[PDB]
Amino acid sequence: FDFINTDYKWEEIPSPHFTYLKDLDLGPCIGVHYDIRKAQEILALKRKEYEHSQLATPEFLETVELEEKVLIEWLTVRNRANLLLTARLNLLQAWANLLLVMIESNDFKSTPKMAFLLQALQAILPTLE
Amino acid sequence: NPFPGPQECMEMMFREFGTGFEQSNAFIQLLTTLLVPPEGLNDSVPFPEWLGSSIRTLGIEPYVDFVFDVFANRTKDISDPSQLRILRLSCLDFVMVCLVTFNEDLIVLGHES
Amino acid sequence: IYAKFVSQKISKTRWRPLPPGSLQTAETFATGSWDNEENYISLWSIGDEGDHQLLCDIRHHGDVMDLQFFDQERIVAASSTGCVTVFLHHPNNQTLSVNQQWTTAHYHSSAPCTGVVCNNPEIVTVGEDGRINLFRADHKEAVRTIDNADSSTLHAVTFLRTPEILTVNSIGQLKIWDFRQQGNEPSQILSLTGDRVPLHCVDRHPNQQHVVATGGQDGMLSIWDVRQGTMPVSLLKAHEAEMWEVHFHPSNPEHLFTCSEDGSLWHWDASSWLSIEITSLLPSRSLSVNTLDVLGPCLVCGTDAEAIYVTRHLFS
Repeated sequence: FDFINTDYKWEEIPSPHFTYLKDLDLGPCIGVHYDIRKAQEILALKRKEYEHSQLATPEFLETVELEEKVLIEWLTVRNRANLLLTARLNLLQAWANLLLVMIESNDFKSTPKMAFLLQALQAILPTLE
Repeated sequence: NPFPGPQECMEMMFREFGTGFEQSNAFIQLLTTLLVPPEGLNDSVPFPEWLGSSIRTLGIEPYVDFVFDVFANRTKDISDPSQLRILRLSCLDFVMVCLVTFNEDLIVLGHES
Repeated sequence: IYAKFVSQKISKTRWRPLPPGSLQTAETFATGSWDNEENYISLWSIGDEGDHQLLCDIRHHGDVMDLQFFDQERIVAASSTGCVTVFLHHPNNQTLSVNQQWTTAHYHSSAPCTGVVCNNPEIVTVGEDGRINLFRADHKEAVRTIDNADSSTLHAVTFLRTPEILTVNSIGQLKIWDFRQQGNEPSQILSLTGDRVPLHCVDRHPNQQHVVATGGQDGMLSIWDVRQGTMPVSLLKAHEAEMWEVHFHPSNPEHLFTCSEDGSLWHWDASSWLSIEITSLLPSRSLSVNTLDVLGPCLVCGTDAEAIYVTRHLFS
């Protein structure tokens, strides 16, 4: 029972500034699976429109490029985090089912198993907290 | 002429003496003490009638105006509650010393007869 | 429109410029305070009565006499001490630092810096010493100083087309200068004759480099065309006390905004000033409105009631 750990902060994610492309959401991207092409096409159309606007297109191109290179890794990290979360959920459900089946079907005395009961209580206390 | 016109230098000096609490309270106490007549606490208002006659000033009004402006606006920059209480007490004492030195029956009888 | 109370008298409010090609409207603004033992430069964001978030702040020594954004992250402030400072915002950890400063920009002993304008990399300042400075980012000394440029107090400045600028003073004169000039006299003086009413603010029309608006001690709005002789093209009765700021709307300059010591902020709608309907936007109980900024549909202003008023929906 060492797979439950919140120190990694799989739920929390550091959000960069994203001064540009901030309005580009993941609506058409989304079974949690955010497609990268749905946002790639949108950001490409936006870059084309900005270039057609003819307002400092050469200089600010690298900004959009690095923003896209950060957004792709952001999407991949979100997908990996969702996968890890669902895997942890399945593992916790399996462990809970195993523990229930063990506790229910147990004819052995309870005074000797009181030690394991207290250990399980101590282990779940921080998990619940 | 503290070494720029006088109307500007006076307000600059007043604002300079407004930063903080110690100097402000000390100036308020000094003004309160100066407003007391030499005979102690009725005529001969305790200040020269020609105070500020040379320059185009309203006399002793600027002082009370600045005191009221401070007490009304700059009471939020005092974190220490004790300092704020002391400043408010000094301002109230100044206001009381200014009010108690006003003749009521004299002015009434004047406007009457 | 709504108010937020912020516990300090606000002398200056400016919107952070939007990133090139942004479709968003302004959401972050800077303030400067005055008349406290501890004054501050503060950055605020508006969330989507509003919800405001203080991003960061920094102590500013002296009253904040003027404030402008130089770029997205750099804010230039003018102090009553005569110091001109470039503050740098660090968005990663929401801190403010001092990037560079010119502690003797204005002096007599100390002389307030009364006005600053920015055209990155240039910064132009004026002060009560009648000195006019051109500073450049990362240059330690002024590019040029016009010492004893004006014998009256300089109250504000604007660029015309750099390195040409225009200043306004305490006897109602507009003076045009160039930092390449010889001597300490202006190339051109404009003024209204009769009463020499002090001018406290000036703004250049965003599209017509020859046109400026000014605000006076008498609350009046003047429009000037520097090619059209020495008197204003328009003189319009307005506020009941000093006009402290005047701004043409940056993208639709048929709209212009003014604020006053009398506690009002006016939206003037000429939709031309050469090249009129007026709405007063704040409530009747306001103390001096010292400052305003407008960008797109967003207006921010600061008052001596320790209040900031915002609308993000001027036109809707």
